[PDB]
Amino acid sequence: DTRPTVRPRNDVAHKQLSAFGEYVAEILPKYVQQVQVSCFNELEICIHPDGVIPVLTFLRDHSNAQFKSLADLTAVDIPTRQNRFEIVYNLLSLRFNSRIRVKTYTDELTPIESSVPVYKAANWYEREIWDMFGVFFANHPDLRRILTDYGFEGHPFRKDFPLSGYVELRYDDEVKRVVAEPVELAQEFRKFDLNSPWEAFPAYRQPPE
Amino acid sequence: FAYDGLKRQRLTEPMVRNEKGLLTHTTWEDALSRVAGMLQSFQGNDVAAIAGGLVDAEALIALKDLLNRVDSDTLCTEEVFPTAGAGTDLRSNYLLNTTIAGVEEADVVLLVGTNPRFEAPLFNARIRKSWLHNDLKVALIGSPVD
Amino acid sequence: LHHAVIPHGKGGRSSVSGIVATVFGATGFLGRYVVNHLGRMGSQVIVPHRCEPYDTMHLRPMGDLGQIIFMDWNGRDKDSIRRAVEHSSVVINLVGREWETQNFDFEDVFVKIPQAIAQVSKEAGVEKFIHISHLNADIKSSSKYLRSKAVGEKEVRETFPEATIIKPAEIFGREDRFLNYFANIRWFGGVPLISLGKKTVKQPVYIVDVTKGIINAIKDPDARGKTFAFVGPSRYLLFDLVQYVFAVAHRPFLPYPLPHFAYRWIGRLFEISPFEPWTTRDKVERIHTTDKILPHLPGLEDLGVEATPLELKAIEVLRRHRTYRWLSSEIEDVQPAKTIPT
Amino acid sequence: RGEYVVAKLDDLINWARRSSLWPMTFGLACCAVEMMHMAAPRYDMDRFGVVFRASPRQSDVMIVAGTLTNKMAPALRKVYDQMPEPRYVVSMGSCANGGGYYHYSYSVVRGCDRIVPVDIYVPGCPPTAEALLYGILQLQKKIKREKRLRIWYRR
Amino acid sequence: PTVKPPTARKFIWTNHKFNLSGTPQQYVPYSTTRKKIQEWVPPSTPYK
Amino acid sequence: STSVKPIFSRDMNEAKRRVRELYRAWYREVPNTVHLFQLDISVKQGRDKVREMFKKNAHITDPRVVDLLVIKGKMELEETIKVWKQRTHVMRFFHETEAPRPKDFLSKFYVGHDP
Amino acid sequence: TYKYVNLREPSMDMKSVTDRAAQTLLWTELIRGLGMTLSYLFREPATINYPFEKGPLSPRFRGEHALRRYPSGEERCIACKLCEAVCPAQAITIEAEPRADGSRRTTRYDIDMTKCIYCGFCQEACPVDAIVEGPNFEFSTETHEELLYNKEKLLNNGDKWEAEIAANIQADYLYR
Amino acid sequence: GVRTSPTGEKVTHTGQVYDDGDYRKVRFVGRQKEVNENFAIDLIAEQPVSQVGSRVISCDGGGGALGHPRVYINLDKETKTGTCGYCGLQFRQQHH
Ligand SMILES: CCCCCCCCCCCCCCCCCC(=O)OC[C@H](COP(=O)([O-])OCC[N+](C)(C)C)OC(=O)CCCCCCCCCCCCCCCCC
Ligand SMILES: NC(=O)C1=CN([C@@H]2O[C@H](COP(=O)(O)OP(=O)(O)OC[C@H]3O[C@@H](n4cnc5c(N)ncnc54)[C@H](OP(=O)(O)O)[C@@H]3O)[C@@H](O)[C@H]2O)C=CC1
Ligand code: SF4
Ligand code: SF4
Ligand code: SF4
Ligand SMILES: [Zn+2]
Repeated sequence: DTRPTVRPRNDVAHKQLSAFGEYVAEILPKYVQQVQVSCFNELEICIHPDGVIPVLTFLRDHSNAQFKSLADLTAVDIPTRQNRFEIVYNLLSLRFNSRIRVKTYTDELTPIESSVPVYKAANWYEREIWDMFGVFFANHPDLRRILTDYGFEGHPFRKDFPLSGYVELRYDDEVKRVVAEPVELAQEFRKFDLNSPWEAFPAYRQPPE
Repeated sequence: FAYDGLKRQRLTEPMVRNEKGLLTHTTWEDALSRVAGMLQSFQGNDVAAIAGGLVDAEALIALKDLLNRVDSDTLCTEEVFPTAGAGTDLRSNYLLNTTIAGVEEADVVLLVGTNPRFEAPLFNARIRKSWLHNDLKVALIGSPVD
Repeated sequence: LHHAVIPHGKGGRSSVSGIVATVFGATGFLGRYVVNHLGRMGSQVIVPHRCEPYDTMHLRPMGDLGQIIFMDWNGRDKDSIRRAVEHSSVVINLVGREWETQNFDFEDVFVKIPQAIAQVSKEAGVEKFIHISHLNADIKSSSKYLRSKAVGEKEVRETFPEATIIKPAEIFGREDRFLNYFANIRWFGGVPLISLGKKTVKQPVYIVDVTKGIINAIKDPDARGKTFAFVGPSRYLLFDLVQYVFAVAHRPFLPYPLPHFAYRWIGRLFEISPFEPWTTRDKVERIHTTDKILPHLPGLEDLGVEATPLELKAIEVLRRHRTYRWLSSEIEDVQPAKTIPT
Repeated sequence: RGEYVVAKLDDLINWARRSSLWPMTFGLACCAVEMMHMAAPRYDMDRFGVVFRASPRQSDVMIVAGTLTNKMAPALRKVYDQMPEPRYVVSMGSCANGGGYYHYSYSVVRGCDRIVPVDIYVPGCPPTAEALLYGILQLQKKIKREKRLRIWYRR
Repeated sequence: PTVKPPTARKFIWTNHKFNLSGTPQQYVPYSTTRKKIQEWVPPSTPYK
Repeated sequence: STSVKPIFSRDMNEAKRRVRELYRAWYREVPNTVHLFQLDISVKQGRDKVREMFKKNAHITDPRVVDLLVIKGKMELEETIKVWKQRTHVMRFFHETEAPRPKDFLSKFYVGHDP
Repeated sequence: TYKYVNLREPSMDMKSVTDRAAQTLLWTELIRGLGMTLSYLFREPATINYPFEKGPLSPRFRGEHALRRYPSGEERCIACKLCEAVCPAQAITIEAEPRADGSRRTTRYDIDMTKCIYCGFCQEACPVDAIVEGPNFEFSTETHEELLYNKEKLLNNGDKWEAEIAANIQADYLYR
Repeated sequence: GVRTSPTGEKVTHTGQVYDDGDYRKVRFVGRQKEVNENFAIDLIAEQPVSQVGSRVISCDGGGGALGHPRVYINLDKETKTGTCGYCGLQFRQQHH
C-alpha cells in the first residue's frame, strides 16, 4: 500500500464478507439467486422478489447479522432487461459494523411486497419508488405520490421519461389561475455525445456476441 | 461538400404571378387554390408532369395518382431511357443487375458510353479495387478518359 | 413575408406567430385580455402606455422574454405614435374613457386620437387596423360618448379604408363596469331604474368572445375593411338582467322607478369626483339605451367565435359580491333570466 | 400651482414606501440563507427600515429566494394575490430568475416571472447578502421614481 | 491604486459607468449571428 | 410464461367490478368538489369529464393494467376529497386555455410539418 | 470515546436544596441571561455602513462574467468550446466561423446568467484565460432580458473590469 | 471599426445588422444596441511584424502561464508571415 495514488486493498474484509454471503445462501436457498462481493469490499445479495420479507427479516433478526437499520431503499431502471426495475435494499448492522446490499427485480405490472413490516423506514422510500418509477408495493399503509405534483401523470425517473417532461406551468390572467400547457423550450437541451470510441477498461470487456 | 448549397437560393414561401406578371409571395391557401382550379378545368393530355433528379418515390406516386384521377398518364422524367421493346416493363432492362459488389467477382468489364469516374465516383473506385486485387480487365467504347 | 415573421412552433408561449402588434389602451379591461391571447401564441406586442409602469406589471407575465415591449406615448404627440407602429403589422385601438377628465374629453379619446393613430399607421405602412366602436353609436343619441363614437367610426373609415371596425355591445367580465356596476348599487339601498327598466333591452357579450373575435380578425384576410357587430346570444330586459345579477350575488333586490330628470341630476352629483366617477350622466343614458339590432353587419359567428351565454359566466364575475353565507352557492341555484325571443 | 403639490405629495408617498419595505417571510431554498445573512448583524436590513413580517397582508415585498417548483407555484401566486397593493416582487437567484441549474427539469418553473410580475432580478447562485442588499436599494430607487400622482393630475 | 496603479491597456474604459438598468442606456439582448438560409429573389422581369 | 402475479383482480370480471365501484365514488364526489373548490362549472360538466376519462381507456383487456388504473384513480380521489389538490389541479382536466388544435390534414398542412 | 451530556444527579444536602429553591423563587438563572443581553448592548455592533462600506472579498471571488483580451487588443477566445461543454447548466452558447483574416473566432458567445450557477468551471476549462468570473456582484437588473448576455456585453465588461481582473489573476494564477 | 447602416444601426464585429424590414429592431426603440467599439481584427493588424533570426519561433502570447499554450511557428516561407493561431501575432525571418 505504498502506491500514492491507488486505493489500498483490504483482503480481510473481502474474506469476511464472502463467507457471510455463503452463510446467507446456505440458510436461504429458496430465494437467493446470486451473491457477489466487489473489489472495494461490498457484499450484494440478489434474490427472487418473493423473498423480500423472509430475507429482510432474517437479516434484521438473526443473531449473526442484526441489520437493524435500513439506510436506503431505491430502484434502478434498466430498459433492456425484461424486468426493467431493480429494487435495491441497503442495510446497516451496528452490532457488527457492516453493510449489505440486497437486490431484487420487478416489472411495470408486477407488485413487490412492502417491507414496512420489517422496517418502518421503508414507508416513504416505497412511496418514492412508486411516484418516481411506478412500482407498486402491495399491502402498503398509504401508497401515494410524495415528490411529484398533485395530478402529475407519469413516472419521471424511468429512462423513457423526457428530462423536461411533457407539460409546463404558467399563470393565465383570463382564468386567474396557474395552468398547465405542453412544454415548449426557448432553448432546447443540447445532447452532448461524450463517450469515446476506444475501450477504457479491459477487465470488464463483455464476451463477443 | 455540396451540403452548403442547401443554404442558398432556397424556395421558402409560395409564389404566384401578379397582374404585372411578377412572382409575389402568397399563402398556401391561395396558391393551392389557383393550381387546383386549372386541374379541375383541364383533363387528359392537357395535364402533364416532369420529374427531376432529386425527387422521392413518395412524391412521384402521389403526383401520378393525382394526374391519373384526371385521366392523364403523361408522367415523364428528364432522363431518357429507350421505350422500345420491353422498355420499363421488366426491371432487368434498366438496372445494374450485377450489383456494385458483383464487380469484385467479375473477370472482364466492358464500359460503353460512360465516364464512371464522374457519373458514379464510388462505382469506379470499386472497379479499380478489383483491377488491383483481382486483376480485372477493363475495356471502353467511348472517348478516351482518365 | 420577411423571414423573421414566418410562423414557427405549435402556437405556445415560446413560438412565433408572425404578428407584431401595437395595442393602444392595453392597460384596461379589454386590453389585458387581448394582450394575453396575443402572447399565448408567441406574438410580439408593443404596449404603448400613458400610465405609471406599476400599472403595466400585470401584463409582463403574459409573454415570453422580449415579446412584450413597453413604450410611453401621448395622444397629442403624433411622433410618439409613430415610434410605436412603424415596426408593426397590426394596430389595435382600445383607447377610451367612460368619463370626461379636465384634460381629455370624449372628442379627444374617440375622434381626435383614433384618427391620429390611423393617419400615422397608414403613413408607416401598417397592413391592418382594428378599431373598437360601440354597437349603439349614433349621431342623434343623447349620450355624447356614443355620438363621439359615431364620428370616430367615420373618421377611421375615411383615413384607413381597409380598417376593421368592431362594434361590441356592453361587455361583461371580471373587470367590466357593467355587472359590477349594478351589483355595487346595493350600497345605495334599492336599484334606481328608468321606467323600472321595462323599456330597455340589452344584449351583453362576454369579454373572451370579443378577444377571440379581435384576434381572428387579425388572422382573417376577409375581415379587412368590414364592420363587425359583437353581440351576445340573447337579449334581456334591463329589469330582468339587473334582477339576475342580484340573484347570483344573493343580495336583496329593491327596484324602484326613478324619472329621467332625477337620475340625470344624481349623475351630475357623482361627476364632481376628481377621481374615477362612480356614475355619470352619460353612463346613465347608455345603460338605459336599448341595444341596436344591426342585421346588415356581420357578427361573431362570421369570425368563427361562439357566443358565450351570460348564465355560464355570471358567477365568476359576481361571486365576489356575495357574503360568506352565499359564497358557496353554485351556478345551478339561480334560475336564468327571462329572454326576449327573436 | 397643483403640479408642485402633487410632486411633493408624490415624493412623500414614495419616501414612506421605500423607507418602510416589509418583506414577507418567504424562502424556498439556498438563496434564503443569504437572505438571513442580510438580516444578520453585518448587513442589518433593519437599519434600512426593512422588516420581515410573516403575513402577506402586512407585507409589501415578496422576495422569491429559491427554486420555484410546479407543486409550489400555485401557493406563490396565492400569497402574492393576498398582498395588498402596492406590492413589489424581487427575484433572487438563478433558479427563480430563470430556473437556473434545474431549468431543464419537469418539476421546475423556468422563472418566477411566468407566475408573478417581477420588479428586480438579483443574479447569483447564491447572490451575496451584499448583492441582495444592492437589489433592495435598487428597488427603493425604483419607487422613488414613481409618478402616480403626477400622472393623475395630467390624466 | 494611488500607490500600486493598474496596468494600462488601450482597450480599457477611461470612464466608468454605473448600473444602467431602467434607463435608455440599458442593455438589450440580441443575436450576433447573421442569417443562415438565403432566399431566392424572384426575377424582376415579366417572363412570357 | 404467461403465469403472472396479480395485483388485485384475478380476471377481467373481478376488475370491472372495481372500475364500476370507482365510477360510483367519483360520481358522488363531483357535487361536493364543485361546491368546495368553488368551481364555475356545472355538476353535469364534471360528471361528463369523469365519463370521458373512463372512456379513454375503454379498450384495455389486461386485468393487471386495469388494476393499476383503478389504483391511480383512487389516489386522485383521496387528493380531491381531502383538498390536497387545488383549484388549478382540478381544472387541468378541462384544458381551458389550450386553444383547439387542428385535426385535419389541410389544417395541419397550413400551420406546420407535424403529422 | 463518548461523553454523557445530561447524566448528572443533584446533591440533596440542605444548602444545595436551598440554593435551587432560591433559583426557583428568585429567578437567578433567568436574571443571568438578562446580563448577557445587557453586555451585548454595550458592545460595538458588527454592522457595516453599506454602500459606503463593503464586505471583504478575495481575488478568487466568482462574479460577473467577462471576456478578456491580449495586450494587443485581440480577443483571447479561440472558440474551442470547452466552456460550453463543461458548463453544468448549459448556460453558454457558442457559434464560430473563420474571421476575414483566417482566425478562429466566435460569432456568438452568449451566457444566460439566469442559468449560470457561478461555479467557475468555465474559467478553469479555458486554455487561454479568456472567460473569467469577475469581481463585480452589483449587476442586478429590472428585467430578465438584461441578464441574457451576448458577446458584445461580455467584451464591454472585460474592457470595463480589465484592470481589476488582471490584478486578481496575478494574485491567484500560482494557485491555479 | 463601427460603421453605420443606412437605417442608422451600428454594425457589430460579426457583421450583424437588422435589415430595413425586420421587426426585431423595435427592441432598440427607447434603448440602445450595445456594440463594442474595439474591433479585435483592426487592433491585431496594428501590431508590427517581429523580425527573428531562425526558421522556427515560439509564442506563448506573453505573461508565460498567463498567455496561451506554447506553439512553434515555421518561418521558411518568404511569401508570408508566420502567424500565431492563438494571439494573431506575426513573425518574419530576418535575412541572414
Ligand atoms: C418576613 C415576614 C413574613 C412575610 C414573608 C413574605 C414571603 C417572603 C418569601 C416569599 C418568596 C416569594 C418569591 C417571589 C415569588 C416567587 C415566584 C414564583 O413562584 O416563581 C416560580 C416560577 C416557576 O419556576 P419553575 O421553573 O420552578 O416552574 C415549575 C414549578 N414547579 C417545579 C414547582 C412545578 O418561576 C417564574 O415565575 C418564572 C417567570 C418567567 C418570566 C420571567 C421574566 C423575566 C423577569 C425578570 C425580572 C424580574 C424582576 C421584576 C421586578 C419588577 C419591579 C417592579
Ligand atoms: N363594455 C365596454 O367596455 C365596451 C368598450 N368599448 C370600447 O373598448 C375600448 C376599451 O374598452 P375598456 O378597455 O373597457 O376601456 P378601459 O377604460 O377599460 O381601458 C381603456 C384604455 O384606454 C386608455 N386611455 C383612455 N383615455 C386615454 C387617453 N386620453 N390617453 C391615453 N390612453 C387613454 C387607458 O389607458 P390609462 O388607463 O392609462 O388612461 C385604458 O387602458 C374603449 O374604446 C371602449 O369604448 C366598446 C364597447 C363596449
Ligand atoms: S438560485 Fe442558487 S442559491 Fe438560489 S436556490 Fe438556486 S442554486 Fe440555491
Ligand atoms: S460559472 Fe459555471 S454555470 Fe456559470 S457559465 Fe461558467 S461554467 Fe457555466
Ligand atoms: S474555453 Fe475559452 S477559448 Fe474556449 S470557447 Fe470558451 S471562452 Fe473561448
Ligand atoms: Zn501567440
